[PDB]
Amino acid sequence: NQRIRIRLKSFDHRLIDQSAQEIVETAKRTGAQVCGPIPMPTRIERFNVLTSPHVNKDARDQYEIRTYKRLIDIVQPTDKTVDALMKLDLAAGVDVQIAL
Amino acid sequence: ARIAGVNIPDNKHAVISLTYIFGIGRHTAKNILAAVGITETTKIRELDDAQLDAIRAEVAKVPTEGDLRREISMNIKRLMDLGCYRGLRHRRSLPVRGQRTKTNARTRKGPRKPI
Amino acid sequence: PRSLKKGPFVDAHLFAKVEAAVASNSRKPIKTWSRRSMILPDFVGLTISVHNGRNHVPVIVTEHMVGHKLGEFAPTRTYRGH
Amino acid sequence: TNYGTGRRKTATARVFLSAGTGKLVINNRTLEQYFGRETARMVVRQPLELLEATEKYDLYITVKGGGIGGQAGAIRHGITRALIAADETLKPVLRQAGFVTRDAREVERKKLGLRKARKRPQFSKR
Amino acid sequence: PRRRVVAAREILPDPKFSSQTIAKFMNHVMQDGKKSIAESIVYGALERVQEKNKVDPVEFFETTLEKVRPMVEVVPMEVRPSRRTALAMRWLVDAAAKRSEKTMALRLAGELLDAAEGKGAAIKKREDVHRMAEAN
Amino acid sequence: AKKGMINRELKREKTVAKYAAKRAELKATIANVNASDEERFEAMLKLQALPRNASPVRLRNRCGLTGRPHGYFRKFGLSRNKLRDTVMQGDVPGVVKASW
RNA sequence: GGGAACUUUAAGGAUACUGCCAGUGACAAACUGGAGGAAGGCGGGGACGACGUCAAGUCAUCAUGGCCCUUACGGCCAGGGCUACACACGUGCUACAAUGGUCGGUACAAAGGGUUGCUACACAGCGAUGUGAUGCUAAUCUCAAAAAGCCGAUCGUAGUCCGGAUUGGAGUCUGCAACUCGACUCCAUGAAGUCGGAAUCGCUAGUAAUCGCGGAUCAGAAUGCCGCGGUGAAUACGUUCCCG
Repeated sequence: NQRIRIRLKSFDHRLIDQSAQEIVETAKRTGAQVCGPIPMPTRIERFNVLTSPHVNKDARDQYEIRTYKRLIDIVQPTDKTVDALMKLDLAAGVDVQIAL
Repeated sequence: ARIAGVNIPDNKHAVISLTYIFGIGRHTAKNILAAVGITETTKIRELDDAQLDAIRAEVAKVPTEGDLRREISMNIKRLMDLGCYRGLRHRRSLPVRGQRTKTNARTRKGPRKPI
Repeated sequence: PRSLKKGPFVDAHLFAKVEAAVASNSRKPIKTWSRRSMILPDFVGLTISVHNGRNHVPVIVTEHMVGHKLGEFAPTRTYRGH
Repeated sequence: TNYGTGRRKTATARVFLSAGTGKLVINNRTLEQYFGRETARMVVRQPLELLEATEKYDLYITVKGGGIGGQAGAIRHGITRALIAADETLKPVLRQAGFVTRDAREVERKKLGLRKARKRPQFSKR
Repeated sequence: PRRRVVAAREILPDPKFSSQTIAKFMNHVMQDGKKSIAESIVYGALERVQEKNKVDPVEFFETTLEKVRPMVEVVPMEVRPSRRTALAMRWLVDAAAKRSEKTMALRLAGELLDAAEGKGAAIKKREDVHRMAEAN
Repeated sequence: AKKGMINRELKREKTVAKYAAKRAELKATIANVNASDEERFEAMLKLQALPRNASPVRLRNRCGLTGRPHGYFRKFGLSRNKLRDTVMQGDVPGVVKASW
């Protein structure tokens, strides 16, 4: 009863789905059943920044940043699956957490 | 009736009528009524003389009118004589608890005095 | 006000001075800048020169003053009228 | 048997329609228990009273989100969609009554420099 | 506006009587979005008038509305029909507000019955409009 | 800001970091129920006898580039002027103009 | 247990284009009415601000020409001040009550924050809070009680069971430290205020009005600012005058 949990975090959804698709494709090639990827709710943070150097309270820029999360489950893992997962490259801008 | 030297309203509930006495609020009235077992919705006009005497006995336990006013006056006079910061504010008839005075001190300063 | 579980607050350098005076009996005013120190029962009968931002004003401690801050008897602003 | 989904002001209602006596439960509660005000109860019942079919169907309803008015509107929309799914010939009558339209009105966001969506702070020439 | 003609906003019929007149009266009564309170006030008065004379609530209300309806404003000119009804409801709510009774519903029913016999501040204001129209 | 103010901030940070451990020890000893009232009392006296700059409440957040003491935005560590400039140049990952 | 139906979560797509019918305008650009459709003529909102004007604002974010100080106009420290108070003005909050106040019971959200943090539950306290303890690096645990709403009782038009300023007395918490000068809790007190002149402001639909909820800054300290949802109106004949 060994299950592998993969969590992906990023600031760029196109990157995060590219990485998730690559991981899923590799796992399917190795010969293990996978579940996902499952999109978790996105986090959004906003800021209001005054633009003028001295006094204009109504002159502000509104910025935002988003955090995207993906969840992937691997069930019935073959022996080659794990070593393939550490052989898999790490792309900048996407953070990966693996739990056994 | 007359309680503690005060004519409380006759056609009101007891818990509301007892608040007409200085030094007694809603919480104190509730506590007094619960200590003599009279329902809060009963008006004082359907109260027996014995119940009124019991209420008078309960009321005398707390400071109500003359002692309370005397003690407040003494407390203020002590500060004014000692000359601390609060005493000076009491002397000048200005806000005492750190409020702004550039505007909005009308309760302590009375109506506006033209220049 | 300061929580009762912590006790009153007195500056150590002022506490040492008053304790030394009371162990002795010197009537010399104690010069201090500690407007925030609490007046204790040991303070009664002493003269303390409290700073008020510009000068040191003398205060003679009586029984009625116990429980107050030293700064309440040294006003910092000057006002006489408009 | 038939299914419908209704939406109104962030409220979503799932409606399951069958044939029966007329039982109606919302979130394991009766209509009068769930809705306190009469107009909310009337809005829910409007489609069946219009069709004169108050007695031939049984309803199983769940609903989440929004307030009482939004939830009543969502339930009405879901019932209308369930009836349409059950019989396509009923669509002209319900569309004429106006029940098939999804009301897209929604709360407008607060805007920078304003107290509300449109309200502006008080201003003075003087 | 200046260039366009904006269509009037159609209001839904009252879900209990299917009466746009009753719905408009409820909207006139309602304050700051409290529709339930206005519904209770209006329905209570409609039931009260029904008991104090056994008449249909809708018909009795339309007849009283037509009685308290003006005919002219103020420069004399003929008031369009919608403004007539809008002005009659305002008078009927304003005058009903000033009576002395336990609830707004009872005051509304009482002055509806009073106006049904032509006795009320709304009808008096109507006669005032008649007089000042005779003035012009 | 001025070099004197920046150096003051640096000195206060150094003092806080130096005295961090003993302050926590004394606070734990004060909070200790099992310890004697006397132990807690001398613990409190020692805490009051610690230097003033050891207290974290005297630290003020300043911009990491200019030293400005207003508009800090803990997340980026920069004041509003530098945050605006750098975000609009594109050197902050993930931050974009916000519209909704 | 189980299921992959539904809601939702979130990536990619489809759809709306005067497409169809009728009348008009020139016979064009267009315009008016109807069907279908979730939506019909720009469906709603946001960001994006041409050539230029104001010697407009900022040498105190920063950079920079020139001028000035160099045992001081530089640097360090403790205490005080920026919180003053006969007055005038701007922007707000809370009220003057019955479409309401209080008490008991009982429903329905969205968005956002949490490891120097948020805390289930138990005990102690009238209460702010304290102690023990549990889960959470979070669609998993938590802040968290939504409030207006509905049902029942009571108050009966009174400066009141409206209002909640001011002051007296007890406390809690953050912090080395709440005197000048913090927030909150309890007992007592119970001010003006009866809908406000000349004049003047905002708003055309999920808008105005009203009700609550969250965050940045931040040891502590919002009636301000930036967001979120609940309930939900009235009126537009027209350009004769006011402003641009």
